[PDB]
Amino acid sequence: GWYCFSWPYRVDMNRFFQFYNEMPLVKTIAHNYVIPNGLNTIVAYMIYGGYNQEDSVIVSQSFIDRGGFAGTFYREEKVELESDIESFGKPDPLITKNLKPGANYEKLVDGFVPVGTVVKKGDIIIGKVAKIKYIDRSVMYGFDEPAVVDAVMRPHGPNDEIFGLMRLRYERNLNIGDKMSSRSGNKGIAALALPTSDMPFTEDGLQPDLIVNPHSHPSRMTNGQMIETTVGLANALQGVVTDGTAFLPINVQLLSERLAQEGLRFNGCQKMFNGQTGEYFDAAIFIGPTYHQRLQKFVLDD
Amino acid sequence: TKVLLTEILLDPMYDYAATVARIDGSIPMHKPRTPKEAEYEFKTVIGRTPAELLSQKEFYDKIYTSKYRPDFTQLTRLRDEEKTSTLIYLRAYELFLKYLQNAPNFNSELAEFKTYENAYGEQKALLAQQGFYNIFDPNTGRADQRTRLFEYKRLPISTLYDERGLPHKWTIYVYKAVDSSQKPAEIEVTRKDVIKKIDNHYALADLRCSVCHVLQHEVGQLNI
Amino acid sequence: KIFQNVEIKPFLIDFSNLFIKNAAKKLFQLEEQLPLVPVNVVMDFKGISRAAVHGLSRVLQDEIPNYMLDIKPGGYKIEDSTDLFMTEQFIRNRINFIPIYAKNETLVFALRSLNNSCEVKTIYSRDLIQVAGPKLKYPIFNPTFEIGFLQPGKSLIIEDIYIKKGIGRKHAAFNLAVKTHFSHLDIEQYPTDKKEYMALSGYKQSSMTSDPRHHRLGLCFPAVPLPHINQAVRTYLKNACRIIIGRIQSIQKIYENFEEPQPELVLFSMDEEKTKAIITIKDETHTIGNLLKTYIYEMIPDISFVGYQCVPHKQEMVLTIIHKASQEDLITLLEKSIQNIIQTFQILEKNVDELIA
Amino acid sequence: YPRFALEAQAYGFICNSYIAGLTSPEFIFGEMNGRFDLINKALSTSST
Amino acid sequence: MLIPVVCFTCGFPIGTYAAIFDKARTEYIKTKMGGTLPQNIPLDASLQIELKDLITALGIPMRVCCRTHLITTLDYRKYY
Amino acid sequence: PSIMRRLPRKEGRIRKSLLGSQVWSISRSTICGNSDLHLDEVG
Amino acid sequence: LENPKISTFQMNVSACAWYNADFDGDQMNLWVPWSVMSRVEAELLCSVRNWFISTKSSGPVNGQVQDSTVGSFLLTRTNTPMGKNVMNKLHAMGLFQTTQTDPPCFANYSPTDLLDGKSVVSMLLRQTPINYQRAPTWYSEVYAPYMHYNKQDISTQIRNGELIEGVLDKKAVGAGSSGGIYHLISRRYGPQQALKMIFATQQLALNYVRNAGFTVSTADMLLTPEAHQEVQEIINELLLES
Ligand SMILES: [Mg+2]
Ligand SMILES: [Zn+2]
Ligand SMILES: [Zn+2]
Repeated sequence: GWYCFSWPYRVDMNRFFQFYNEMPLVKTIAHNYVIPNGLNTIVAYMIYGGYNQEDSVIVSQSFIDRGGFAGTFYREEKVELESDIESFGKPDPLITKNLKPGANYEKLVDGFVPVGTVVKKGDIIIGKVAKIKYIDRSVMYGFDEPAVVDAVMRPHGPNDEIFGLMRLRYERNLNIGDKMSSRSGNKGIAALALPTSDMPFTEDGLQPDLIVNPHSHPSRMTNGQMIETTVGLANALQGVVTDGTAFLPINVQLLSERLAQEGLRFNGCQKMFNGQTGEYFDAAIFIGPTYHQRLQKFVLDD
Repeated sequence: TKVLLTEILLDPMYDYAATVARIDGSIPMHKPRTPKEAEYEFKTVIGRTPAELLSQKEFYDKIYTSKYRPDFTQLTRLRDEEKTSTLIYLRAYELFLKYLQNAPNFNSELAEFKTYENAYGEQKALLAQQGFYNIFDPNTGRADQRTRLFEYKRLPISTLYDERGLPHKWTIYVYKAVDSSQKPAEIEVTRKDVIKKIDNHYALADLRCSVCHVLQHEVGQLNI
Repeated sequence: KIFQNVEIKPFLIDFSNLFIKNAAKKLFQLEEQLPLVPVNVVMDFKGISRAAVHGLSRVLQDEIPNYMLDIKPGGYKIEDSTDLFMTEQFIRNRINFIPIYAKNETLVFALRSLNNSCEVKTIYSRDLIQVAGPKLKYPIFNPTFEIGFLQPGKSLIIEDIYIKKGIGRKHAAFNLAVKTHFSHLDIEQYPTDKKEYMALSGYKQSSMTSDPRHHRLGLCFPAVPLPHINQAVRTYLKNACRIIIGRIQSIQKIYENFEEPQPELVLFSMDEEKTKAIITIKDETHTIGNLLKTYIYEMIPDISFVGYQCVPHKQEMVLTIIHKASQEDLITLLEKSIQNIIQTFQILEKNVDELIA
Repeated sequence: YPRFALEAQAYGFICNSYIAGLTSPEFIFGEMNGRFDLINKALSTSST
Repeated sequence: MLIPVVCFTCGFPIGTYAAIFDKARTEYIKTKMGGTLPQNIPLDASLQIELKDLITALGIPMRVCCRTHLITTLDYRKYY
Repeated sequence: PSIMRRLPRKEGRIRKSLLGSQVWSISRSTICGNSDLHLDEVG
Repeated sequence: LENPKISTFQMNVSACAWYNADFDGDQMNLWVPWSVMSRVEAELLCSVRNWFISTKSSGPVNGQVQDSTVGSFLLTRTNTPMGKNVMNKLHAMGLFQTTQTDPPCFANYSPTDLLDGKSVVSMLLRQTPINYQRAPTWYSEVYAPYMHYNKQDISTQIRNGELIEGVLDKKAVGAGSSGGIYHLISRRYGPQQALKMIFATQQLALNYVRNAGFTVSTADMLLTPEAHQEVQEIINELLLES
């Protein structure tokens, strides 16, 4: 989510700023005091090819491309000096010793890689040589995914000695292996991403963002997630946001009759078609907006 | 010179003063690209040359001071809302500068502007409302209180015991034929025999006790 | 007449609502409709298989070449863009998904936003100035998009905003049509309001048995000029047809070279006078596979087997045909099926020309 | 609940279903039972 | 940080009506708010704020996804 | 620091260096579902 | 996996029973043998076909889980809310287009001929003909008074690979089911052939649900007003006895 409102002024490590956040269609009193973190993803509770079994989910690739659960991930590089021995600068091959093999010292400018350039594995991001003629105490970018240098500064430490501070940013979309969860505690791993023409669609054109297995419900009894979809389905059409705080009086029988008052079915299920073949299922499918949140467990980091 | 510049360029006060200087055009809207631009921006924002800064012992006395001095006495609530935002911004910067300088009679002005900004934040909170809805009970005119919760009720003791005092054992399933022409009209079976004697031509009507031989729905005919 | 009874209606702003009227007048000085409006098109097809109609729908959705706005590398001017919250990823994602109706790939735009005030300033798409290409006689996008916002005293400079071409299945910014309706008009339906039918789809025939040949398909196009709506929609339809034909023609180029050893086609002579053919086309989707399977099956009712499996992690379409004829007869029937597909979509294009006047 | 309460609800009898929702005392008793599932799961790794 | 340019689900151009839908919405709430502090609007328990006809007047269709993402998206300008 | 403290515990010499081992030529990643793979296949 | 965007280790869901794994965030190690000696030993000893049968319990480890257990039931079910559970030639052929086996012969079928799920399953089990006769998990004395069981669904019988009658569910095709379909195939044709049939039958089950559909909704959990009154009459009798 918006992990901090002053993020651009910070050089933080392993911090993720998700761009788009939504208030739940079924909110609670907890959202009067903290910012909501997530999106009101359309979820279909169906079997679609067996790719959402054993707590996996199927994600729409179009939903990913549009910025769903996308954000920027930040890392930090703080390097310190030895007073009057070490310095920041680009080394030279014909003097300095034990340079790292296969390293790219050519991206440095005055010892620091300039802000805005893409650093890949084996690139030297901070140049540092100790005077013996010289020994190369450099810092090499040892990460698989390339980053972009976001901020470079030379602040003064508690001892009034220079150290180098660098902020590296990563453009993190949702991708296969990333973890998502509902507000009922039903987490899952993105297993398959389908194009917008392969996802199932209803007779009225509605298609899901996530497809979750119906077999995640019966053994876990996360009934608040199914009631949220039923309530939120009529909230969207009525143009309202309601409160679903715990222990407030609810009547699922009356919430279901609320669906029929808005032109839907009692059960909230709709006639859907297979997007790959165009053939309708012989069963109405329960599809509606369920608030889902992206957990900060990135497969690119693990 | 370099250590002073590095110390001050990382001061949040410096970026705030630079923003105020950019707002009224005293310095270019872009960051310095050359040593001359950086020196000019420092001279304008801090109010002293970096070499001249060492020379003395003051630092906050000559930091930028916004050019337009609007009237903040209309912040007394009195094309106004954008003007209100402008006044809030300028008053906040001016009080920040006053706090840095320990200017006399600051706490009272600070509390006054805190009240002003609380009102302004109330307006912004009004702007930041998505809406809210309550499902009303039609019988009443307020939030629905109808629930499907359990409601305790002392049942008659005849629902557990018969007129001879023995407990009920609902173990005989009674099936009635859906179609009138179907015969026999009723079949009474036990759980192990349902698959052997009942088809879709019959429907489960009621249970029966295996002790007093009464239908469950006719248990209220027992003398309590 | 396979395709008849089209109806076209735009999505317009209701200015009889006082709140909408006042907001539009105060924000953009907007008094009438925007230059580009969404257009809903509902089409009736008769005597045509579900495979062809759904393939047309899929192609119109995310398999037709389409234009978007993108930022060339280095276009985001870091030295000049002082705003800390409007990052390149955010603004680029915003700009990529503005629906444009472009005329050529030569237009280049720029965004030069300066905030000289004490209040946050919103950057709208009306601040996208055209800097290269012939002068526009009509806008290619609406001016009411919230591109971003600048904090007081901040800037945002982006150069080299160009028009990029692609298909939506690669990036969703190239998607064209959104589904609004799909139904079969030759299958009866239940009243699904009743609690005894609400768990079923509604059709009185099972999808495992039904073979509908009369369909209604409704698609919405996100940005079409107001005075040329009929000219735009028609073009789109025709374009889709051609696209499908092209891809089918590519497979026609495979079967024509079955004597030469070719990697996209494998022919086997099995037992019982049976011939097997496996066609592996890389980077093909369920559209062409379903079309091929359906038309081969229609051409050969007594075929031993036909299937078109498309595995997501292999990124290719594999069509298997097992038939009791010789290799030459099988190839002949294959070109016959491909010719039937081509003729069907040519008839569709002619009907598109005949309907949308 | 009072001291020496005799009703069954005071000792963990939950009269409601999940679809109807639990009251505050029922949710507390349910949380007591559900905490053991988490404790025994964490113990089933180290003890085993 | 803003209402998305297109619907996250289907890609209908929601953004072209976002700004207007912002201002109008606020005006509508000002009619229904009633003797209650703004930050207490999600707690009033007597409010019936429905934006169905307001969104319909913009030409946005009756799609669940589009109206969901238009209604529910948070605005960074309003929290910072 | 002592010679005989290197031995005893889980992080000691015997359990960490001898009974277990850091190895090369190995990979780790989050696992995922794929219904097109055979039971004896790994993506 | 040639897609550069994929960073996960992907495996079939029926292979999760070996590792006690699932897809909620588990991470697994993978090393590829490079030496000839270790690469011979991986094939001959450590192949996962060598542990289809559990050494702990002497029973099968793998089977259908959660989509092919209910998918097999729906496919082999005798009747459907749409009437008889049959499919035409085109849709019957479509169940075999993902199994990656040799496709069966449908030449003796008109386009309008109807095939049921027992015929389609039999076309797959003919390659490994086994004999099986047990009552399915679907039949329970617990539900019998309140449900009308079909007499063709409560007795699963396979002789020489032909599914004569009954539905396939956890009893016959489930993971860990001793004496099940895959346990019998392993004892007669080997654990590697049993693994092929777990995959092939999983594709039939999933391709049936590909246009049969399977969902769960909130109304599936809702008692009728008359039935809710009956439940709290039952609870009130418990509190009366208390
Ligand atoms: Mg796990
Ligand atoms: Zn009795
Ligand atoms: Zn939408």
